[PDB]
Amino acid sequence: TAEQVAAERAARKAANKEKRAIILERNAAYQKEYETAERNIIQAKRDAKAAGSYYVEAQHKLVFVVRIKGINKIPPKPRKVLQLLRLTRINSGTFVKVTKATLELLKLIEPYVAYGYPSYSTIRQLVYKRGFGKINKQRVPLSDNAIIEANLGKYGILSIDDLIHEIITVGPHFKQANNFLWPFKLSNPSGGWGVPRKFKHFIQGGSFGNREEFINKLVKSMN
Amino acid sequence: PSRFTKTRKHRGHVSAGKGRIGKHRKHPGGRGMAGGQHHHRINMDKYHPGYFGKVGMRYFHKQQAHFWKPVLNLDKLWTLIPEDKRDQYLKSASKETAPVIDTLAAGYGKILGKGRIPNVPVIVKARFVSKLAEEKIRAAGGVVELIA
Amino acid sequence: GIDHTSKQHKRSGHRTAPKSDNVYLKLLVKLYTFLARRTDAPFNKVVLKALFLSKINRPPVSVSRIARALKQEGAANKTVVVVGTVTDDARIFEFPKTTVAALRFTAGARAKIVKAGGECITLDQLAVRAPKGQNTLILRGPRNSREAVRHFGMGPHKGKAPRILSTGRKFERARGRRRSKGFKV
Amino acid sequence: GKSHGYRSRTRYMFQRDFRKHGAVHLSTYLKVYKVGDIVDIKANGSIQKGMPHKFYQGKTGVVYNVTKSSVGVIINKMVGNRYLEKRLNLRVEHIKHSKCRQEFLERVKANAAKRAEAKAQGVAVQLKRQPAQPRESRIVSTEGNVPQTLAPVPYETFI
Amino acid sequence: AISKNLPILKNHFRKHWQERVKVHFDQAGKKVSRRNARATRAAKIAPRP
Amino acid sequence: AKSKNHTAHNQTRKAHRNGIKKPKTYKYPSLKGVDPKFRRNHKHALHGTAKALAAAKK
Amino acid sequence: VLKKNPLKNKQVLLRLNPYAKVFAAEKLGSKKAEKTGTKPAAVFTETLKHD
RNA sequence: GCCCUGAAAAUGGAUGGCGCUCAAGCGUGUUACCUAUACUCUACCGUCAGGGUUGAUAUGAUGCCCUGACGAGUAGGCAGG
RNA sequence: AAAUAUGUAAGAAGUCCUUGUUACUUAAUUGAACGUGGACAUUUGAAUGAAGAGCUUUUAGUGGGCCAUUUUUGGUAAGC
RNA sequence: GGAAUACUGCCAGCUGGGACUGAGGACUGCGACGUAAGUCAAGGAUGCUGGCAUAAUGGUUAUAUGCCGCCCGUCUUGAAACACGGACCAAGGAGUCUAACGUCUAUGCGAGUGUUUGGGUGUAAAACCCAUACGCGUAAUGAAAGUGAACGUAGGUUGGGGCCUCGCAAGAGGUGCACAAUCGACCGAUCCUGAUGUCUUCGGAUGGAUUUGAGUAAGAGCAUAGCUGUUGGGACCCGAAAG
Ligand SMILES: NC[C@@H]1O[C@H](O[C@H]2[C@@H](O)[C@H](O[C@@H]3[C@@H](O)[C@H](N)C[C@H](N)[C@H]3O[C@H]3O[C@H](CO)[C@@H](O)[C@H](O)[C@H]3N)O[C@@H]2CO)[C@H](N)[C@@H](O)[C@@H]1O
Ligand SMILES: NC[C@@H]1O[C@H](O[C@H]2[C@@H](O)[C@H](O[C@@H]3[C@@H](O)[C@H](N)C[C@H](N)[C@H]3O[C@H]3O[C@H](CO)[C@@H](O)[C@H](O)[C@H]3N)O[C@@H]2CO)[C@H](N)[C@@H](O)[C@@H]1O
Ligand SMILES: NC[C@@H]1O[C@H](O[C@H]2[C@@H](O)[C@H](O[C@@H]3[C@@H](O)[C@H](N)C[C@H](N)[C@H]3O[C@H]3O[C@H](CO)[C@@H](O)[C@H](O)[C@H]3N)O[C@@H]2CO)[C@H](N)[C@@H](O)[C@@H]1O
Ligand SMILES: NC[C@@H]1O[C@H](O[C@H]2[C@@H](O)[C@H](O[C@@H]3[C@@H](O)[C@H](N)C[C@H](N)[C@H]3O[C@H]3O[C@H](CO)[C@@H](O)[C@H](O)[C@H]3N)O[C@@H]2CO)[C@H](N)[C@@H](O)[C@@H]1O
Ligand SMILES: NC[C@@H]1O[C@H](O[C@H]2[C@@H](O)[C@H](O[C@@H]3[C@@H](O)[C@H](N)C[C@H](N)[C@H]3O[C@H]3O[C@H](CO)[C@@H](O)[C@H](O)[C@H]3N)O[C@@H]2CO)[C@H](N)[C@@H](O)[C@@H]1O
Ligand SMILES: NC[C@@H]1O[C@H](O[C@H]2[C@@H](O)[C@H](O[C@@H]3[C@@H](O)[C@H](N)C[C@H](N)[C@H]3O[C@H]3O[C@H](CO)[C@@H](O)[C@H](O)[C@H]3N)O[C@@H]2CO)[C@H](N)[C@@H](O)[C@@H]1O
Ligand SMILES: [Mg+2]
Ligand SMILES: [Mg+2]
Ligand SMILES: [Mg+2]
Ligand SMILES: [Mg+2]
Ligand SMILES: [Mg+2]
Ligand SMILES: [Mg+2]
Ligand SMILES: [Mg+2]
Ligand SMILES: [Mg+2]
Ligand SMILES: [Mg+2]
Ligand SMILES: [Mg+2]
Ligand SMILES: [Mg+2]
Ligand SMILES: [Mg+2]
Ligand SMILES: [Mg+2]
Ligand SMILES: [Mg+2]
Ligand SMILES: [Mg+2]
Ligand SMILES: [Mg+2]
Ligand SMILES: [Mg+2]
Ligand SMILES: [Mg+2]
Ligand SMILES: [Mg+2]
Ligand SMILES: [Mg+2]
Ligand SMILES: [Mg+2]
Ligand SMILES: [Mg+2]
Ligand SMILES: [Mg+2]
Ligand SMILES: [Mg+2]
Ligand SMILES: [Mg+2]
Ligand SMILES: [Mg+2]
Ligand SMILES: [Mg+2]
Ligand SMILES: [Mg+2]
Ligand SMILES: [Mg+2]
Ligand SMILES: [Mg+2]
Ligand SMILES: [Mg+2]
Ligand SMILES: [Mg+2]
Ligand SMILES: [Mg+2]
Ligand SMILES: [Mg+2]
Ligand SMILES: [Mg+2]
Ligand SMILES: [Mg+2]
Ligand SMILES: [Mg+2]
Ligand SMILES: [Mg+2]
Ligand SMILES: [Mg+2]
Ligand SMILES: [Mg+2]
Ligand SMILES: [Mg+2]
Ligand SMILES: [Mg+2]
Ligand SMILES: [Mg+2]
Ligand SMILES: [Mg+2]
Ligand SMILES: [Mg+2]
Ligand SMILES: [Mg+2]
Ligand SMILES: [Mg+2]
Ligand SMILES: [Mg+2]
Ligand SMILES: [Mg+2]
Ligand SMILES: [Mg+2]
Ligand SMILES: [Mg+2]
Ligand SMILES: [Mg+2]
Ligand SMILES: [Mg+2]
Ligand SMILES: [Mg+2]
Ligand SMILES: [Mg+2]
Ligand SMILES: [Mg+2]
Ligand SMILES: [Mg+2]
Ligand SMILES: [Mg+2]
Ligand SMILES: [Mg+2]
Ligand SMILES: [Mg+2]
Ligand SMILES: [Mg+2]
Ligand SMILES: [Mg+2]
Ligand SMILES: [Mg+2]
Ligand SMILES: [Mg+2]
Ligand SMILES: [Mg+2]
Ligand SMILES: [Mg+2]
Ligand SMILES: [Mg+2]
Ligand SMILES: [Mg+2]
Ligand SMILES: [Mg+2]
Ligand SMILES: [Mg+2]
Ligand SMILES: [Mg+2]
Ligand SMILES: [Mg+2]
Ligand SMILES: [Mg+2]
Ligand SMILES: [Mg+2]
Ligand SMILES: [Mg+2]
Ligand SMILES: [Mg+2]
Ligand SMILES: [Mg+2]
Ligand SMILES: [Mg+2]
Ligand SMILES: [Mg+2]
Ligand SMILES: [Mg+2]
Ligand SMILES: [Mg+2]
Ligand SMILES: [Mg+2]
Ligand SMILES: [Mg+2]
Ligand SMILES: [Mg+2]
Ligand SMILES: [Mg+2]
Ligand SMILES: [Mg+2]
Ligand SMILES: [Mg+2]
Ligand SMILES: [Mg+2]
Ligand SMILES: [Mg+2]
Ligand SMILES: [Mg+2]
Ligand SMILES: [Mg+2]
Ligand SMILES: [Mg+2]
Ligand SMILES: [Mg+2]
Ligand SMILES: [Mg+2]
Ligand SMILES: [Mg+2]
Ligand SMILES: [Mg+2]
Ligand SMILES: [Mg+2]
Repeated sequence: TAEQVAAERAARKAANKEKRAIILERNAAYQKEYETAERNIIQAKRDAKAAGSYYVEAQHKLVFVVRIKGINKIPPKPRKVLQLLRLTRINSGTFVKVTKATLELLKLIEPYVAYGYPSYSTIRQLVYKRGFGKINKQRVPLSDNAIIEANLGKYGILSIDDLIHEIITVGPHFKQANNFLWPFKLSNPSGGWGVPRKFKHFIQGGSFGNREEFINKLVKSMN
Repeated sequence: PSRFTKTRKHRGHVSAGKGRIGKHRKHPGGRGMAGGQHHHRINMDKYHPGYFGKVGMRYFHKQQAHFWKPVLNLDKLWTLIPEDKRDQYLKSASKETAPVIDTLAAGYGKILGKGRIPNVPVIVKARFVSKLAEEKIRAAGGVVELIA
Repeated sequence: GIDHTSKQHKRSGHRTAPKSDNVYLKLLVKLYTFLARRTDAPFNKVVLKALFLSKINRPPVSVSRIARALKQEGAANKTVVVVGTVTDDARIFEFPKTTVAALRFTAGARAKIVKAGGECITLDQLAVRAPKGQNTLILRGPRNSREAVRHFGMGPHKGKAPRILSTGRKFERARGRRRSKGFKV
Repeated sequence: GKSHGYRSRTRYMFQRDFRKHGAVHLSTYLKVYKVGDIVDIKANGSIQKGMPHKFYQGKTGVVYNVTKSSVGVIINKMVGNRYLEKRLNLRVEHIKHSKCRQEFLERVKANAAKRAEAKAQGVAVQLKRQPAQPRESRIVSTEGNVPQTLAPVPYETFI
Repeated sequence: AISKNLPILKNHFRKHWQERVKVHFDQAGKKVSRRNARATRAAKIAPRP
Repeated sequence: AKSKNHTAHNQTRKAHRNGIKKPKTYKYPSLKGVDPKFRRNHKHALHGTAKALAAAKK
Repeated sequence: VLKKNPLKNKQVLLRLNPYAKVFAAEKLGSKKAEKTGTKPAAVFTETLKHD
């Protein structure tokens, strides 16, 4: 027996050493993938400026929604929507793929949430610290890519940065990659909400709405 | 027994299980079958349709056993022949020595037509047999003998 | 606070062990609980669940119901399993051989099973002969043949039968039972 | 006293349209309805016989029967909490031919013909519909269009 | 009154029935004494059956 | 004395607890309310197409 | 038994994403970028600064 | 706009109270700060769910062990005591 | 002639090809249903969610209600 | 013209101060630093030093202080109420038993079931034992005279767990009990058709039918028992004016 189990271990130890090589491969390739893309966009603006024209950016495909309202006294149609977006608890948030299907699920929910367009960090630090996943109910922390690979592996996505990539880049399996993610339980903003009163719209009084890029300063302080 | 009964569970709660608003009074709605035509109408139709009125014909001094006709079917039949002999009689299949089954003396006296029987023949001693019953006994090569 | 999308601290409707105290029944469960867990056999799971059923859910499987099931094509030799008691039926005549693994067999059932040269297996014996329950044909008695299930859902125009003590004429055939007295159902 | 009879409140509802009245044209009578047809229900006041109750106006159902002058339509209405199954015997003047499903057939059929294009080539199918999308980056030319700059207008009374 | 779905019963107990009620507690002694009553007949009656 | 008359208040609420169900459809629906001399002739069209498979299989 | 937080606790930062070692070694959160000389079209400063 | 007149009721009295006049007032802006049975992290009790386990070697298989979520309540129901 | 609210569809119980039955139907191998045998899956034919889906029996209490925003009737109005 | 600076944002950049927590209890995991031996902060606190038995510390209790806290019970949309009962204490004090029942459950036996009216018997109201009956079930349906459940492996189509065949699998094919939808057959009732025969009015073959039933279609029931629910009972307890 002593050789037999040693064969499983010595090979599995080597299987992992190589399974970790697949990762360093990808994440370094992911690092370039982002570094070029933002550099592209940053340049295309300048070119168009030199040409006389204007670079109009692609509208955002990805949005992060944290529900800032309690669970009390909510009208049914918003109430049902918040459940379908998986925000049933205050100060919790999920990712949403922006499409005129879900776009109407927002804006109808607008009274009860603040949201916007999350940065790389914001997603990375959200998944690293608060990242959990759903396995037969069972909210499970992602402490190991093995957990992810065991579940999201059928889609690719064997890393934790494979999850992050599949989220920020949206892409083909974003439905299940995002649905795998348990909704994010967040603390109240460290340092306050910046407003006096939350439930005026961001444009007027602050919070409660689409604050666009300003969701990052908020979500990061709620993390 | 009492120790199992829910009214021991209710000791300490005002009003047993009976409610604060409606309590438990003496006879709201009236005793017994009262008001079946009025406030209990909805319950008498629906769960007891036909309950009210008359239908059909009376019978004075009617005595049952003028009517006594315990019903037996070819579905059974052969049960009336004890178990062991039932074998060898089925094995025989004879028109010469064939088993005699007296239904009236067996607790019966109308033979009906439900279900198949073997080709083994039977002498059916009975009263009041159904048309399809007999004809199925003719398929086994057997007869019916009316008696009283 | 949570806005709950389903009811908290709800228990699933299914039993766990039986409600019966029979110490032998409790052992057969201890067997087949173990079986269903450590095998791939789905049959053991099925038998395990059926061991908790209540006498209303384990209606008698008649021998003729066993016989006709052996007349099924391809199942002819299989050892049939009934997780409840088995009854004798005089209505048949030529009854085949097999072997029948059940909880209980009525005296007529047992003795007439063997007259055709067959065994009455008891469920642990069946477990040892067939640990994965292979080449087994599971049989169920009718549970909607029951008396009480005749009166269920008694509405107007439902053609069901009413709870009734005596019966004849004079009993619930007049007003509402015909167009001639009131209405009909 | 309250008044709840069959056609109450239907005044405007069962009216024929402004400058459409009289006899109903022949397209209505010349239409064929077999079982399974999905039909929209709208009553017609000119025809009193075999017309829907005012409830089913606007509802759409699947015809379960075909008779001489009428088609039985099975419709689903809610009472309390459930939908029971209503079946109406309605004449053809009150029956439309529903365009709800009609395009779905023209969808499936176009889907099978685009399947042969992945059979004869092997490219990816993209059969199932996708909702409208965020759009994309573009460049807007200042050539021949230079932004003209506006301010808000003052207040002045127009009467 | 009248509720749920239950057969209609007829219970004739409006009459002071609790007055005329016979338990048989004596079923024992009305047998033990029904025997001894027969036993000593045949005694007194001598061989006759 | 005088009291309330009618309301629909809270009824949508009660009817959404267990409520609103669905038509619970099956394939092969009931034929209730179909032309009699269809459902008459339809019996014999099926009565006859039975023998067709009471022959073919042999 | 205890969730540890890859944003701190370097060990789990390396347990996931082994690329972290490279990223640190290479700076790369501080990465400089190639300098560009592009200048905007004089129409664009006409509109921008206009009125 | 702010203020003033318009501006009359019965025990003594109420911007909550003292009292405040470039306010401790009114409009507006910007930050810091205070603290709910709410949010985040963790320990513990219970409830529900999923998983492992007498192959054992004692002393409980109604057990033992692992995991996740949840916890307002009158009338009322049921359970375990 | 809106806004809001509202019925229906978005598939394998699908889309088709063939041709057996009948007492219905047609000028009629015309139809109508219901079958026999056969063509096609991989985004299987919108999004989102699902703490599992369906089913059955039984039985408590309740059957005076009131309040806020909004739509709204009577009333000069009302803590009507 | 070349910077600087602000502002916003990123770093898997480096560091200082404070606070709360230390669940678990041999090893199994994933890792990182390693040329290696090996080391670690890597699936939950260890190392070190000191302090305490006239006692540190912890429980209770009284008092004080900060903040808080209206009288319960009841009816009620709403009670601390200027609504009702209650000055105090002990003892007593209210959903019972019965007959007939519904669902459910446990049990015995099972096309059957029920010893206890009675008899036998006895260590004598027990326990043990047993004939004939009777009750309910095994047939329904008509008001009634009556008639009385297999065209078909006791049917057809669609589902279906398990079992079976090939398949690593994924699937596929086969059998398909309970059960669901639906098309049929069967028994009775209703309407229609009315044969061979007959003593001429009897007999009712065969064949139909948007009609009907608390039916049939390889039985489930009978019995003792528990909670809960029904009705009759004084009927949860106490209470009329009356007759
Ligand atoms: N239907 C007439 C007959 O009724 C009988 O009824 C018996 C049971 O149904 C009845 O049980 C009742 C129950 O119906 C009722 N809903 C609850 C009550 N607790 C039960 O009563 C039972 O428990 C009490 C309390 O210890 C005992 O004192 C009593 O003797 C006992 N039978 O006890 C009856 C015997 O005293 C039998 N069902 C049967 O012989 C026959 O059907
Ligand atoms: N493709 C293999 C299949 O195996 C089947 O039989 C075996 C298993 O596949 C089957 O397992 C269960 C099944 O009992 C139950 N009724 C349905 C369940 N989904 C099945 O489970 C199957 O699917 C689940 C989920 O994807 C997997 O986790 C599991 O590994 C897989 N066997 O039960 C058998 C073992 O207990 C059948 N023979 C047939 O369908 C086919 O051969
Ligand atoms: N089994 C014991 C016997 O049961 C009898 O009752 C059974 C039958 O005899 C009784 O049927 C009656 C019958 O009593 C009477 N003499 C003739 C009457 N036409 C029958 O009625 C029959 O048709 C009617 C509809 O017309 C149905 O409601 C009824 O269920 C059916 N049995 O209905 C019972 C079956 O459901 C007697 N009630 C009883 O005294 C006797 O001991
Ligand atoms: N702190 C008192 C201030 O006055 C408010 O209350 C004021 C009003 O209630 C009251 O006004 C009444 C008016 O209703 C009624 N006609 C009677 C009386 N003559 C008026 O009084 C008024 O007098 C003149 C205007 O008339 C004002 O200059 C004066 O400030 C005001 N008190 O005079 C009160 C005192 O001024 C509030 N108590 C409070 O919110 C506010 O801070
Ligand atoms: N979405 C596709 C679905 O396919 C379904 O089809 C399923 C069933 O109809 C079909 O079942 C067949 C059955 O028709 C036939 N009469 C018997 C055969 N053994 C079954 O086969 C199936 O079940 C067996 C047993 O577990 C498995 O071993 C086997 O893998 C499986 N194909 O197997 C399919 C599942 O594998 C249905 N048509 C429907 O729900 C739907 O169209
Ligand atoms: N009435 C008897 C039945 O007649 C059926 O045939 C009748 C129709 O069903 C059959 O029509 C078939 C149809 O069955 C099938 N499912 C579709 C096919 N397109 C039809 O074909 C029809 O259309 C084509 C042109 O399109 C004509 O050339 C042809 O004559 C016509 N019958 O043509 C016949 C008259 O229209 C079948 N022979 C059979 O099911 C059965 O014998
Ligand atoms: Mg957008
Ligand atoms: Mg989401
Ligand atoms: Mg969009
Ligand atoms: Mg702070
Ligand atoms: Mg604030
Ligand atoms: Mg402030
Ligand atoms: Mg922070
Ligand atoms: Mg924080
Ligand atoms: Mg107790
Ligand atoms: Mg209590
Ligand atoms: Mg108390
Ligand atoms: Mg109470
Ligand atoms: Mg009290
Ligand atoms: Mg109660
Ligand atoms: Mg009370
Ligand atoms: Mg009441
Ligand atoms: Mg009567
Ligand atoms: Mg909580
Ligand atoms: Mg059946
Ligand atoms: Mg049935
Ligand atoms: Mg009917
Ligand atoms: Mg009865
Ligand atoms: Mg009349
Ligand atoms: Mg009448
Ligand atoms: Mg009116
Ligand atoms: Mg109009
Ligand atoms: Mg119009
Ligand atoms: Mg007319
Ligand atoms: Mg009144
Ligand atoms: Mg009022
Ligand atoms: Mg009222
Ligand atoms: Mg009124
Ligand atoms: Mg419920
Ligand atoms: Mg933990
Ligand atoms: Mg004053
Ligand atoms: Mg003052
Ligand atoms: Mg103030
Ligand atoms: Mg002062
Ligand atoms: Mg002052
Ligand atoms: Mg102040
Ligand atoms: Mg100010
Ligand atoms: Mg400051
Ligand atoms: Mg707390
Ligand atoms: Mg468990
Ligand atoms: Mg609770
Ligand atoms: Mg609760
Ligand atoms: Mg409670
Ligand atoms: Mg309570
Ligand atoms: Mg306890
Ligand atoms: Mg043909
Ligand atoms: Mg999902
Ligand atoms: Mg109820
Ligand atoms: Mg009620
Ligand atoms: Mg009331
Ligand atoms: Mg009011
Ligand atoms: Mg008020
Ligand atoms: Mg006011
Ligand atoms: Mg220069
Ligand atoms: Mg320059
Ligand atoms: Mg900066
Ligand atoms: Mg460093
Ligand atoms: Mg510890
Ligand atoms: Mg290691
Ligand atoms: Mg190294
Ligand atoms: Mg190494
Ligand atoms: Mg090493
Ligand atoms: Mg020490
Ligand atoms: Mg102290
Ligand atoms: Mg106080
Ligand atoms: Mg009171
Ligand atoms: Mg009062
Ligand atoms: Mg009041
Ligand atoms: Mg109340
Ligand atoms: Mg009021
Ligand atoms: Mg009070
Ligand atoms: Mg007062
Ligand atoms: Mg009072
Ligand atoms: Mg008082
Ligand atoms: Mg007083
Ligand atoms: Mg007193
Ligand atoms: Mg007093
Ligand atoms: Mg005192
Ligand atoms: Mg009972
Ligand atoms: Mg004695
Ligand atoms: Mg008997
Ligand atoms: Mg006949
Ligand atoms: Mg025939
Ligand atoms: Mg069938
Ligand atoms: Mg099938
Ligand atoms: Mg596979
Ligand atoms: Mg006739
Ligand atoms: Mg016939
Ligand atoms: Mg039966
Ligand atoms: Mg119960
Ligand atoms: Mg009194
Ligand atoms: Mg008196
Ligand atoms: Mg009087």
